[PDB]
Amino acid sequence: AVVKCKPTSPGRRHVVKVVNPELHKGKPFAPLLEKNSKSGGRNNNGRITTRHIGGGHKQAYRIVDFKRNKDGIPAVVERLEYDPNRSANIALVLYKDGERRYILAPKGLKAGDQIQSGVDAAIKPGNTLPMRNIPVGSTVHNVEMKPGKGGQLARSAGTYVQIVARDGAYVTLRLRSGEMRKVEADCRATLGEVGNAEHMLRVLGKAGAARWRGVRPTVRGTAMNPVDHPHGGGEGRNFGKHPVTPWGVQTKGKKTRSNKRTDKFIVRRRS
Amino acid sequence: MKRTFQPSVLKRNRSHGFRARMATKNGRQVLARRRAKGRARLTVSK
RNA sequence: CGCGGGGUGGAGCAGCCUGGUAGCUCGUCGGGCUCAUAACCCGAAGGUCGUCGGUUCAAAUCCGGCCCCCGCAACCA
RNA sequence: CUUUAAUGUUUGAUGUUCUAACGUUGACCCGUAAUCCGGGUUGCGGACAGUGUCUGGUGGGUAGUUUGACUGGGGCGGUC
RNA sequence: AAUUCCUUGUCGGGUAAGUUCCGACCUGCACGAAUGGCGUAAUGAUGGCCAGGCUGUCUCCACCCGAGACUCAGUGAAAU
RNA sequence: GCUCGCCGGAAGACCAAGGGUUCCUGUCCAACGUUAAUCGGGGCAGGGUGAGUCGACCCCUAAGGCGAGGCCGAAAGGCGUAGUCGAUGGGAAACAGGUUAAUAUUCCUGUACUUGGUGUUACUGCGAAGGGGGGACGGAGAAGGCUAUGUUGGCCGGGCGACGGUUGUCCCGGUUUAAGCGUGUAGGCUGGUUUUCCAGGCAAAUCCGGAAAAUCAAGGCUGAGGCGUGAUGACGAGGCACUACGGUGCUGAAGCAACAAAUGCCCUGCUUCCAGGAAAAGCCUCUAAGCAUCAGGUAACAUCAAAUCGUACCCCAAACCGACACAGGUGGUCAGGUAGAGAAUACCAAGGCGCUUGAGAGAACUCGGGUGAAGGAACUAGGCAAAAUGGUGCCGUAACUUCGGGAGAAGGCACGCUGAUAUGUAGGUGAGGUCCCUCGCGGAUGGAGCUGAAAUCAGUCGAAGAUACCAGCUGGCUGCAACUGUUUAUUAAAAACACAGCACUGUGCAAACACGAAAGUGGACGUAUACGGUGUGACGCCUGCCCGGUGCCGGAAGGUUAAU
RNA sequence: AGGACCGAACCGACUAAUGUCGAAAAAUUAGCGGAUGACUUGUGGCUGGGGGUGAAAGGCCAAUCAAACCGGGAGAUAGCU
Repeated sequence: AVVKCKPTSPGRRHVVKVVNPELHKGKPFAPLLEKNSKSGGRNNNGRITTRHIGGGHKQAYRIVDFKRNKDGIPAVVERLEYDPNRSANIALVLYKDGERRYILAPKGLKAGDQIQSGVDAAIKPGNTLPMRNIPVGSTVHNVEMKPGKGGQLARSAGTYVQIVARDGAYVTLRLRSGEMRKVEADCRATLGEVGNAEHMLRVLGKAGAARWRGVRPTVRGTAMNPVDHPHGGGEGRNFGKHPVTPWGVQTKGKKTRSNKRTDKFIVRRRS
Repeated sequence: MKRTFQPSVLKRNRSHGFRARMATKNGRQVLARRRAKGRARLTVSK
């Protein structure tokens, strides 16, 4: 559920918080937490490789079982949790044998529902199985690319891809962006769609609202001087130039896709 | 004012110390030239 | 003050670059169609080519002075 | 000479298929308490990708330079 | 007009007197719809204008209390 | 030495940083000190720094660094695994009094505690670079329980006092006590125990987790302060007595109660919200490979060890950084009385200073200020500077509006003291007595004493009652920009930048993109509701026409076309 | 609850005066803004010269920046004084 705050202060009059009482109001499962010392956009050499990144709040790391290697084992969704690193929710899942594992929380899920994985699992959101055992046209997420890699596709909030067809060996998918990518039948997927769809409706409102999130202020190119950026200069914000990146590469329309090693995979490109 | 010298002997020896100088090739040339000029107190030490 | 362009039937614009030959539309006049006007159709007329002079077989055109109009410039202390 | 027809022969440009080159920032195991790396299995791609040499194009992202003189100060105008 | 060169344009308000201000007339040298246009409560160590209060800013300065300036003793520079 | 003055959330007392004997004593005055100097942070000679419990060294790690092999690279070298360093972090243990010219939680007196080694006696299975728990953690707010400490009263001792009163409801001084142990409270957390089974925790497991029965209802854990003990010990105002007149030696009464109350502690709590808040070791414990008349572990006693180094002084400044004995800068802890909301401010306590040039004169003029007849912005680029409003409670408050605000709008009223309501009220706190009990730090009842606002009325004093320091100018119209925020350190703090929001576009992840000759990384241990770039800059109303020019994208038949 | 209000510590530095061979190679005084946040701060590290960093001024990088400092090219060159 969302909430538009009453204008009790300047800056607060636009904020929108996405809330859900389903989330456990306490400390998470400690045994599956490891540290995460940030980088701020700095590489091995320490140079700032990517800008506007740094600061923010200290966040722990929640290990998510993407391999879904447990097979034919019943599991009760104990309690849904909040995760800093991602945009979606993560559910603490307890298995029958007594092994607790975190998994990405889909939509159709509550604290007390039954799920299972493997090639024999039924068709219910949360269940994972290879794509050659899933009916044509259904909804899935956390889709893998390589057999047994873990999962690359659709992991964000309110995200899902739709299997368009299945021509024997290849399994054709309609990606989230709108592709036509063939993925092998050995790759596992998670039925249903990822929850917390109102994430896109979230309005920060404050400048610091992005600060503690990790975002640092961006500096417009027209505001800078001709040395530090291809733009800038002139008396009164003149431009007279084709918009480019801080390194001369043309932006606002320019295909930078140069792979060719996997172009046999993509049938139809993005719109 | 806030002058440009806020002393801290540990930092003074981790960037200008003997073992810090010996840590590199060019650093070794530093200790070489100091001995070349015939300086008593080579680098900053005790 | 200088640079470039322009002035042509009643009006608005071509033709000048590469001199002997001036066009398009509207407008005007007269007739026809309607009971009448406009539109429509048909036919004709109308240009001292800003002004003076000159080079030349020949000047609207090429050059010089002058007049008027338009745009640009008229600056750094 | 032109139009054409079967065959032998000489290669080029494409389509498809295969595994041995090679890649593997897929799974497993060992060296090994080690997410590095290397070797061995196996799966997936595949003579592509990638690298080098030669080369066309693009390219102020980067580098080295020109950017005339006289001139009743220089600029404009004008001249040579 | 943060845009209007001509210009202190014209008209009405404010002042005894208004090149500024405010509200309009459009004759926009040369505003203009994300090099965003037009408005806007709150906010501003921001620009402009007016009124009240308040006072030495001022009309026109006057006195007084302290630290130097002056004198005596000791030390003792400087730019040129 | 006697007065005056000044700081007093510091100009005080202690530590880190950094200095390096600047600390103390004797002696000396040329040079240093902006003046003299028998003075001193200056010279010369000597003395002083005493640790199992403080800190560091040590154990264990973070950011990050180095890095056997290894990847890669003209060489140099770059990166990085195993490992190894690296606190500003976590991990064992001491406090009180006395003592020196100078150091003492270190020496001495008294009383304890911590971790290992060895040996003995009595029991018993122990045991990893492996597993699990613990360590272990965010911001803010409210409340409860206490303490440091302060005030008053009681008690004890001294005095009754150089101008009027002053044996009395008078005045001054003191009224201090820890670490540890025993007890385990107010408060906080969690339902225990026994049995069976298990694809679970790289193997195992009696340890944890999970899935089922059972029996009983509490057990256990954590935890400031208080009460005893520590302690008929010390300290203690004041006397008693020797003086090199600095101080030494001897002795020594009261030592309780009540109230107020922390930013300190319980709190490494509890609740709520969100941006969701280190690691590893010490420790506890279970087992593997093994070893078992062994070895080790648990418990008690005895004894030994606890090594090295710093320890002075300065520490918001004449000793650090600033060329100087420089009005600047410098992190952390303790932090009292009265008034007051307060760490503001005012005057003082403890303690420490009067800033290392003075003595007179009292001119212009200059700097810091005070007051000012009448007028009141006529000053001027402009109300720049001054002046002024200035506290609390109540009454009262518009256009406009995003319905929060505007707003403490504006503009006004009441404020001292005495007595009475009430020989100090509502309230807070709270002993004795009485009663009960699963008998203790318990619970009701009970109300002395202590302490203590504000309201109301009457009376009285001044010109003035928030009388001081301290302590808002307000209203109207409007340009620009939303707002807090950020920047030209050292002439520009804004109308500039950022901003949340919006839009276009690039990128299907060995991603786009960026640094790097490469490897490898950041992007991200994220993945299109994501990430990069660009443009504008809340929100409300919208955001129109043009593809010729330049660029980009899509489509390639034909012309042209490098190398070969 | 608040990038909330008033206001010390603390940080910042808008106005004026003094100062300008000053006490000081940007200070003081009297007034000022923020002051639970995009806050502030100690310690310890990390990024580097055609680079680093930058809520973007061509500011800052040991008082030096439209390309620092040290040494070497190099007694650079100079139709100039």
